[PDB]
Amino acid sequence: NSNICEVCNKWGRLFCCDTCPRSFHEHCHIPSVEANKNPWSCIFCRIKTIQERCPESQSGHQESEVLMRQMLPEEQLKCEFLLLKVYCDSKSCFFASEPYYNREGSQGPQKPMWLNKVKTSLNEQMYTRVEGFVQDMRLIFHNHKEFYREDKFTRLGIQVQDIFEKNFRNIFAIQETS
Ligand SMILES: [Zn+2]
Ligand SMILES: [Zn+2]
Ligand SMILES: [Zn+2]
Repeated sequence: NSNICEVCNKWGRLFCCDTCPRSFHEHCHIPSVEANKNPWSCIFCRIKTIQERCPESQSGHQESEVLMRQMLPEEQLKCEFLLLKVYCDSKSCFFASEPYYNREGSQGPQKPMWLNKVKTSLNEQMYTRVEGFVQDMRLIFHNHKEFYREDKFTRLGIQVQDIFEKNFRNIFAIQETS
């Protein structure tokens, strides 16, 4: 197995996947690494299994159909993985914890949002459809773009949004377009 966490790239107290060489800190894995379960398979392996079981799940989909899906176990897992893929980027630090807004010439957003809040919401089964999860995720970046205006720091929102959107199109097998 790897000797660093797959998500944050640090050593420490790591739990090892039994079916691939990845390793995780307890709360870096989403969901948090389970108390028992030998063998244990990580989220990457669980997602791979879904694709393997149903190869046709990789044929192209319309975003609108994806967003209306109810959050049954497989869609819950996919949104957990997509959240995890955003945490995998180091620039996620900027969006992880609860933000505050006091900048001359801007007003804070009406509905602040952050990754740890989305994490909690997923853990508490608060989203009933994929749409709920994706709306909160996109709201993170949209709030950032609006607040930081022409400051170059706005680009961090663009960059982390691009990682979210690429992973969304991959995980949920959105139909490729130009
Ligand atoms: Zn970690
Ligand atoms: Zn694995
Ligand atoms: Zn099938």
